[PDB]
Parts: sequence; C-alpha cells; structure tokens
Amino acid sequence: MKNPQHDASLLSNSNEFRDKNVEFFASGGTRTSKFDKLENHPFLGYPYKRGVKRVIQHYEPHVEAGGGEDLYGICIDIDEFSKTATIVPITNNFEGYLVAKDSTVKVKDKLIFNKDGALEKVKATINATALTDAKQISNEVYLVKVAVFGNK
Amino acid sequence: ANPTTIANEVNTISTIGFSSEVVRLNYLKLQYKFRHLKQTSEKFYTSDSYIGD
Repeated sequence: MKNPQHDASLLSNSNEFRDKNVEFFASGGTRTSKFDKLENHPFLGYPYKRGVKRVIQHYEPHVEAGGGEDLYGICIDIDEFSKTATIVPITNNFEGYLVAKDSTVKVKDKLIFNKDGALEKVKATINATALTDAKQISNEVYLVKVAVFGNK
Repeated sequence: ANPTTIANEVNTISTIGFSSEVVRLNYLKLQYKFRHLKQTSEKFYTSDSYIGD
C-alpha cells in the first residue's frame, strides 16, 4: 500500500547510510522547495506515486490514477484514514521517485504518464526526464527518479 | 467552497468572502413659537384662583 515495513519479520540494521532511500515509503520529493503548491483531494483507488486526473460526476470531484491529455498532477503522499491525496499540480515542477511501467527505463530517457499513471518511455504531452534507471522493489513495482518540469 | 481537510502537508485552502451594504437615514429639524406672559408681569395677573389672563 504505502508502508510495507509494518509487517517486518526482523529488526533492520541502521549502521549503513548508503543505498537506504529507494523505498516505497519515501513519500514526498528528493528536493523540495518551501514554495511548492500542494493540493489535497479525495481519491478512489490507489494513486500513490502516480499521475492523477480529475473525475467529475452528487459529490465533489475526486482524483484517480491517470495520464495523457487528462493529466492534472502527481500524487506524492496519502492519508489513509481520511482517504486524501496530496497532489503537486502540473504547473509546478517536481523531482522524485515515481512508479514506472516496466524495468526498461534508463537514464536520460523522455517519459510519459500512461492511463494507469505509470511512467513509460516514449510527440509527447509533458516534459519528464529520467535521472536514474528503473529499480525493482516488488515483483511488479518499479520506481524511477524523474524530473517533471511542465508540458511540451 | 467546501471545507479543506487538513492531513499531512497542504498549502491550498478554501476561502471565506465578505460583503457590505449601506443605508442612508435623513433627519429634519422643526420648530414652534408660542406667546406667554413676561416673568416680571405675572404679579399683575396673579389671582387667588389662577395665574393668567
């Protein structure tokens, strides 16, 4: 979900400081500015670390995983109790680890959000650049460090 | 707008507006005049039953 370390079978070792941050619980961004706009929205599904779209239906509009021409922003954190997602609008740039489609993503590749909100190699719609190779954490979960800096 | 849920980090919050209205009220000054007896001359009109003419 968001925190898979609460079912740990043994204590972790905290002596090393290298290769210690590429995890699914690393919510937020690698570098964050105080003047980054953050918007909280209700969500349906599991949009964590994915591109999101607004869905309008009677209730207020909600956000869910999506992309393409419907891309509205990026979900970087979730409160599970309130079922609320923190979103960085697409008008604000972002640097951080995001969910990728497969493991074929390499450095310097241009990326696009797909219909599931996952980043895949490539016109394009947004400017997103991979800074690292895709890294496997679960059998079907790959994270890639990406700088998203607007639309093309 | 609807109230904003405060959870984790958020910068964008719903707002409350304000408005006003103005009412004008007019006032008018009015006056009357009346005749009476001079103070020093009442004793020449003071009767046992009354004072006056």
